[PDB]
Amino acid sequence: KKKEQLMDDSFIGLTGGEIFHEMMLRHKVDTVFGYAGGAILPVFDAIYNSDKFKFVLPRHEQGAGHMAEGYARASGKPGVVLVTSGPGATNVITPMADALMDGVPLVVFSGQVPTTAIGTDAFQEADIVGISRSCTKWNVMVKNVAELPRRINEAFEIATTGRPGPVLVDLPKDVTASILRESIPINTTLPSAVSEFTSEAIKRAANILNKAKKPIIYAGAGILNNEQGPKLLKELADKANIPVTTTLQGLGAFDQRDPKSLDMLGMHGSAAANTAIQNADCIIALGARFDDRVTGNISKFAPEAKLAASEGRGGILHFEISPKNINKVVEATEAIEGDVTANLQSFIPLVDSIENRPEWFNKINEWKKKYPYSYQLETPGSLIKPQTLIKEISDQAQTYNKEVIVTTGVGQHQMWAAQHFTWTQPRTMITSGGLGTMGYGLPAAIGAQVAKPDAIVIDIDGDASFNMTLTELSSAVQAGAPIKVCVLNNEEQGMVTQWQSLFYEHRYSHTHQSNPDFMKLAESMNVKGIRITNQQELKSGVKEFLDATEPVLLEVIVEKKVPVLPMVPAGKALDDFILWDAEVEKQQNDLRKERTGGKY
Amino acid sequence: KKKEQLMDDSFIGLTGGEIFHEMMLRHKVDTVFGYAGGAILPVFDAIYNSDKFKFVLPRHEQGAGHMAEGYARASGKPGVVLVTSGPGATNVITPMADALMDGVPLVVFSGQVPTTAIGTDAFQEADIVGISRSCTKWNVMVKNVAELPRRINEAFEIATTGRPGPVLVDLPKDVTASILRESIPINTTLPSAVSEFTSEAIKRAANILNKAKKPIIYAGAGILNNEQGPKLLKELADKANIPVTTTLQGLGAFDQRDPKSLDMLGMHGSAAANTAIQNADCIIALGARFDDRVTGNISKFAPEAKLAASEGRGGILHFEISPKNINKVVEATEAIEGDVTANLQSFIPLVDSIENRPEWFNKINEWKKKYPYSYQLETPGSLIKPQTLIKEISDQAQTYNKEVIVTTGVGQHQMWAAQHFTWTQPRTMITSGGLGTMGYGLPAAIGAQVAKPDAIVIDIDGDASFNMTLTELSSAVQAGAPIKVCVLNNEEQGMVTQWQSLFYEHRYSHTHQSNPDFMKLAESMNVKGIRITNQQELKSGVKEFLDATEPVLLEVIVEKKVPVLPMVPAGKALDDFILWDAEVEKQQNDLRKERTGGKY
Amino acid sequence: FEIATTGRPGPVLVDLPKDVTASILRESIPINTTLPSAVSEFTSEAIKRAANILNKAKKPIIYAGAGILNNEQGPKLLKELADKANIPVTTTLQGLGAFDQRDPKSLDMLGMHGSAAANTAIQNADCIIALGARFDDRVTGNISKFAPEAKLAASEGRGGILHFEISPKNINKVVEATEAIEGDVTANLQSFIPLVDSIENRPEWFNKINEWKKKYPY
Ligand SMILES: Cc1cc2nc3c(=O)[nH]c(=O)nc-3n(C[C@H](O)[C@H](O)[C@H](O)COP(=O)(O)OP(=O)(O)OC[C@H]3O[C@@H](n4cnc5c(N)ncnc54)[C@H](O)[C@@H]3O)c2cc1C
Ligand SMILES: Cc1cc2nc3c(=O)[nH]c(=O)nc-3n(C[C@H](O)[C@H](O)[C@H](O)COP(=O)(O)OP(=O)(O)OC[C@H]3O[C@@H](n4cnc5c(N)ncnc54)[C@H](O)[C@@H]3O)c2cc1C
Ligand SMILES: Cc1cc2nc3c(=O)[nH]c(=O)nc-3n(C[C@H](O)[C@H](O)[C@H](O)COP(=O)(O)OP(=O)(O)OC[C@H]3O[C@@H](n4cnc5c(N)ncnc54)[C@H](O)[C@@H]3O)c2cc1C
Ligand SMILES: Cc1ncc(Cn2c(C)c(CCOP(=O)(O)OP(=O)(O)O)sc2=O)c(N)n1
Ligand SMILES: Cc1ncc(Cn2c(C)c(CCOP(=O)(O)OP(=O)(O)O)sc2=O)c(N)n1
Ligand SMILES: COc1cc(OC)n2nc(S(=O)(=O)Nc3c(Cl)ccc(C)c3Cl)nc2n1
Ligand SMILES: COc1cc(OC)n2nc(S(=O)(=O)Nc3c(Cl)ccc(C)c3Cl)nc2n1
Ligand SMILES: [K+]
Ligand SMILES: [K+]
Ligand SMILES: [Mg+2]
Ligand SMILES: [Mg+2]
Repeated sequence: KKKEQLMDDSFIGLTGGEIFHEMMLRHKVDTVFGYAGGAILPVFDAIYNSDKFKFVLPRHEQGAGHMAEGYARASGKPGVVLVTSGPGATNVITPMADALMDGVPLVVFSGQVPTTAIGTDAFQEADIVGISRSCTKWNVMVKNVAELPRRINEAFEIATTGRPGPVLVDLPKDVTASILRESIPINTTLPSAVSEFTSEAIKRAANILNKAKKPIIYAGAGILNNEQGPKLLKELADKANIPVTTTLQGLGAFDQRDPKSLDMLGMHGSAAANTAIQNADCIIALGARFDDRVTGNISKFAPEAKLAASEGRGGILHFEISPKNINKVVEATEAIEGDVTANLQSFIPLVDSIENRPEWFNKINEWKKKYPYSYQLETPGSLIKPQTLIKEISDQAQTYNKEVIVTTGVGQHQMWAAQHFTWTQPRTMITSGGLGTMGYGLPAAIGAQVAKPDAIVIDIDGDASFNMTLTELSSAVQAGAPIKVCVLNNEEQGMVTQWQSLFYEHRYSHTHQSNPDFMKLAESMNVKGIRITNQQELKSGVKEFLDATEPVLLEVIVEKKVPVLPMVPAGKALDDFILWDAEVEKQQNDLRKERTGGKY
Repeated sequence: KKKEQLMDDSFIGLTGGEIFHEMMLRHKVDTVFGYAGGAILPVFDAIYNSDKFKFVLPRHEQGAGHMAEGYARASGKPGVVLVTSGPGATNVITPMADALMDGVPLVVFSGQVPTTAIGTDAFQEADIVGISRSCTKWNVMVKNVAELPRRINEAFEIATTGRPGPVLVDLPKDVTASILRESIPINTTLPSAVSEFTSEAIKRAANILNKAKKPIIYAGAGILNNEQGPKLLKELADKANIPVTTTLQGLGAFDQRDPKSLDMLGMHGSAAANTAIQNADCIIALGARFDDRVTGNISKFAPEAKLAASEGRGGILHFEISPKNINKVVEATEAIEGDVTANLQSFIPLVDSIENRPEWFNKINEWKKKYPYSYQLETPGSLIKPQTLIKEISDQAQTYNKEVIVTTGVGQHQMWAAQHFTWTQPRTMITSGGLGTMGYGLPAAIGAQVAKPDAIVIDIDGDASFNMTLTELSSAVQAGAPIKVCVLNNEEQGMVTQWQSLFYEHRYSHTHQSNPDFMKLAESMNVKGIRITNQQELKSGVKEFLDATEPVLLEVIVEKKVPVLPMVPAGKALDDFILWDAEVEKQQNDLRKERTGGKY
Repeated sequence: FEIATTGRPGPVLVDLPKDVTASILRESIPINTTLPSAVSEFTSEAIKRAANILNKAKKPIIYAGAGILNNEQGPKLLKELADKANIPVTTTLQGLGAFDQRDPKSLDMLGMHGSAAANTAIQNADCIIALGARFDDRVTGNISKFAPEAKLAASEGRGGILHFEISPKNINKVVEATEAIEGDVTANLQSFIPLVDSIENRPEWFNKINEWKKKYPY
């Protein structure tokens, strides 16, 4: 009777592949990134010429993975990856580890050899469940077609709840080829208050903030996981009159044009932001995990907030969805567990409205003034400075009546992009932060461009980073993704040569990879190519770059052996930073010249 | 007293990095493949401008991994990889899994975050020991500099003994930066009979072979792991008058010009070889693991040898170094554990010399005659057939007074290379067999070319495979490796479209990746480019290809939608194969044309 | 409960954090989670093939294990098969009680400490019907020398090993099955037996068996 109402037979007669297809539809998947192979053919046959989602074909499964990541961060939806067994699956390991570190909802479907062949070292067999265990929230191997819809639901649910992250679902070929012959629980054929412990924590947190004389908001990626996040962040900052700093992954969560913006904090963050957090009596941590790039020397981190906590007049208020990241690095004075945006809705009305903080904002404005992102400007005849390039792109990009999304590679160009872009909108900085994967920039841009077809998507890339995955240029063309790749060509692994200049007496050990001709490369890939070689080409070259309505590769020759500053050296407190100094740079240039015999 | 003789203080005062450097020397490492990064900088500083080995810089760590694999298979030495933490390390996972499946001695050294930061989700931290566990023979994280020499010795020993395979050694930054302050056991500062159970097995095996009327040697990669291997294989085949078939990985272990050669067996192997092994009363398995590509339907494999075993007049004699692979797939009548070459030295003198086997070799010669690698020849106006291309390359390559080493990508081109090359020398087929990694061809060739600077090294590649890792072209130039890349451009994932033609009614689901302009690509990479577009350019184009003394990319336009034959379909016995038939191919072409509306 | 009781039964562990078991459910849950819970023609064809092999056998033996006990009808169908095709039955240690040892067709327990009659019979049988038993190393003795007559018969297409096994992991793990019949042994016996020819007598085979039983008491 009611048993017929709780069981569903609508999938009976379908192959596992066809069931996969139907479940993608029910999960509102509109894009799949993948690459075919023997073990996953039953699924590829099922999705053949599907009009239900766009399929994006990379040149390499790592490309699929990073594309799905870019897609996920741009769209707020899970990025879906479909690959074959063996090397198809192991090729997604770096994107999976990447997604885990950066909290990216990734759902990876990997073909697998038939169940009858597992553990025999079969053709193209990898133990992907074993291998991917450490770099996924969760994984599973489907053992029969009857449980396939359930595993799919489970995968999407886990990927998108708590701290978002990657999941892998292993699909044996005989399972996806097999036909469902039995009815299954109808709940498996479909996708899907505040605890007073937390409610009391929130009230307690509000009382702490209402005492604060030097508050600061420390906002991260978590605030981006809800569309109302940035709005409520602004509402809080406005109401209680609080300066806001963000992590690298929080960039765009707060309007940096706002006077209350302290810009990015951390190792390569603003000295103003770093100074402010070191002197704040109350730190409001909104969806940020106190990563070691942000805290500096942990024992010396946030001295004023720890003092205030001990004296019952401040401390750290940590709004965090994942209990694992609460009290992992720094002790929270109050832990507010759950979605930061939801908890802010309860928090803000308990927070007293504050008109002015003369003394605090006097310090903040003074710090902002004395700590700009200073660097050595161009001189007559010199190459374009990489910092100036970023400014040019940022200024000209904001000119179009389109959303602007930025992805990056990893290295100096990445930090300069973070520093010198003006960040104003959520989900516009798409960068590999936790794992820091070189090669991320181009495929992430393709994924973001597919998520946001009407956006300007700029990959600010390094020459060494771009080399990692440049084959995916063909993928952009085939996908119809008019991405804009800007290669900051300093002909070096800049971030490593900076460390080698600094700590290894200018011994540049294998940090200069030879580059292809990027213009002939672009041409070979059927992509528009622009090369900027001198200061006088900067403005017009960047305009042509942004005006392009097709995929375009811009190469910019930029100054070499230029350090990213400010810098908080490892072991040092956040407010014990190295600032840019003109004479210091001159001396460093002379020293480098002498030690390398004029080679660098 | 003697304590001073057993302890060594010669490393005291050295950093972990410097100790690493010294241990590479002591392990006679002459080549390192790697890519720098923060966590591994102390090691890179130590090997800075080292004249003790050649350093090879890829564009991607996967490149380093596959290069090291190519190097190892060409040289018989372990391939050494040096990468940084996080993504540097996870990027070597596919090469590691590749090396495990193909028994390749790979020693991977990965930088790691400081010991003080492990398990904190630190900057660029991956659990590479956890991740790589399933795809290494063994791995370890060094915890202090005092144990670094021991772990290094242990790594090389494990990688190169038993069945060779990949090992990973994780190197925390603070360990490699730290200085050895204490003396260490002198045995750790240096690198490094037959059981009568085996001796009796050998005698028993000889008696079985001396009864055999239809013997066959089934030779694999294991015979290549000793320089005397091929010689002793030949000695055995000559003495007892035995036809020889090899696996894909055994290609070159036996002179295929020899009348006793049955060529390659298996799914895409010769129908003559497959027929012979199905009818043999005694199978001598020499360093081969009865992979599922070779056995066909296991329950129907080697019927005559199983019958002979049951009747005490034959069976399977398995010479295998790894106990795990003895009796894993098929029951060995006699298991001869240990190095196949060493055991052959004992085996052969117990084997009776045999002049003639009229009846057996009559069958073999008849099978060889009726089962050539037939295919549809070129017709006027048609594109070059991929099989003909391979023949041309093989014929012209054998013309030079240089060793010729072949690497491949994965797909149809790979099997056609295997089939249509004439294999005569050991360690000349370097191909991804167990994992089957597309993208392997180019970096493997670079590694092989570095191992063998005076060899002609040809990467027979697919267009889709080549796309995976084509960025490593720059790496070949920078390394001074004059590799010869031949892209068989059928503008398709040929091996997948073959399965889709065959099993999915010509539904080509996402199996046509767009290709770059390979000639402009080569130009952008500073590599010589040659394009062959028609039959009349084949000979002269291949000559120019082989005559080149610089890195060169040859693109050949070849016929599309051509199946690799013969084929043993999954589920079928080895002697239940599909043969090429002209009329059948014509009908298949018409059917494909009709179903795809003339598109394919 | 589902995993513990399906396939080959086995242990499962469910870890219950104190704050979870102390916590109170505040939200509705899928109603399917509040409640507990044909034959593939690949197997159907295997069964038919197995029957044809047994119908050729001149020296059959049933090798019955714990699996036959996992269904209440198991022992009944085992007896029905043994009676119909006139087959001597040996069991593992874990199969003890699956077959009435008072029955003349009982060979008692086989293996390291099993009856020499049972061990002799299985070594000389041309067809071995493995019913819910996993060919453990206490049972097979030297694996390479195990069941010589059944391997010979298989090679000659007149016998071999018919393995009724619910867990694919244990199929072809130790010895090659001539025919693998995947699934519940009792359910598959219901299909198997009617395809099996009824046999009145096996004079020569049962003469050996009775002689072995007589010369090999405990
Ligand atoms: C070369 C390089 C240099 C770098 N230098 C810097 C630097 O100077 N400054 C800097 O900031 N970063 C830097 N990083 C990046 C740094 O390593 C981290 O990736 C970054 O700081 C993490 O930012 P995050 O905490 O906001 O994001 P995440 O790492 O994603 O952490 C977000 C936190 O919020 C939680 N969360 C997620 N969703 C929610 C929700 N809905 N509600 C509540 N909580 C939620 C998560 O569980 C997590 O704890 C650098 C990276 C590279 C490659
Ligand atoms: C598209 C594709 C199609 C393929 N089709 C075929 C095909 O048709 N035919 C074919 O043969 N292959 C084919 N393969 C390759 C196949 O998957 C295996 O990789 C290959 O057959 C394994 O060959 P092998 O056993 O000789 O080498 P290995 O896999 O390396 O095994 C060697 C064995 O020898 C042992 N051994 C190693 N060293 C020693 C020693 N010193 N002494 C004794 N023993 C030792 C090893 O432990 C191991 O058991 C194909 C691959 C691909 C990608
Ligand atoms: C000191 C000592 C001495 C021993 N000596 C002997 C000896 O001489 N002889 C002997 O027999 N044992 C001996 N053993 C026991 C031996 O080690 C094994 O435990 C025993 O032989 C296994 O019997 P089994 O295969 O029937 O049961 P199991 O180990 O439980 O295996 C049952 C098989 O049937 C399968 N199965 C389960 N349910 C079903 C189903 N519904 N349908 C189909 N298949 C199913 C299972 O997956 C499994 O493969 C000894 C043990 C000890 C401690
Ligand atoms: C895959 C990988 N390998 C190595 C590193 C280590 N690494 C390396 C080698 C960097 C140099 C990047 O060079 P680039 O040209 O892309 O950028 P810049 O010159 O602007 O710094 S940055 C960095 O963190 C990494 N992050 N990712
Ligand atoms: C990294 C990876 N992804 C997917 C596969 C699956 N796969 C795919 C997609 C093949 C087609 C290879 O295309 P190709 O152009 O390189 O070669 P051919 O056209 O000559 O077959 S072959 C093969 O096994 C694989 N082996 N490796
Ligand atoms: C699409 O390209 C290819 C190439 C191919 O062999 C070279 N195969 N082989 C197949 S299969 O039928 O044998 N299935 C299969 C696979 Cl994928 C891995 C392991 C095992 C044991 C099996 Cl049974 N499917 C394939 N697809
Ligand atoms: C060479 O390029 C770079 C770039 C860089 O930060 C962006 N760093 N940071 C460093 S470090 O001194 O802080 N060491 C370090 C590393 Cl690598 C990972 C994790 C932790 C906790 C530490 Cl302590 N070394 C670096 N090298
Ligand atoms: K900024
Ligand atoms: K050949
Ligand atoms: Mg650079
Ligand atoms: Mg191709």
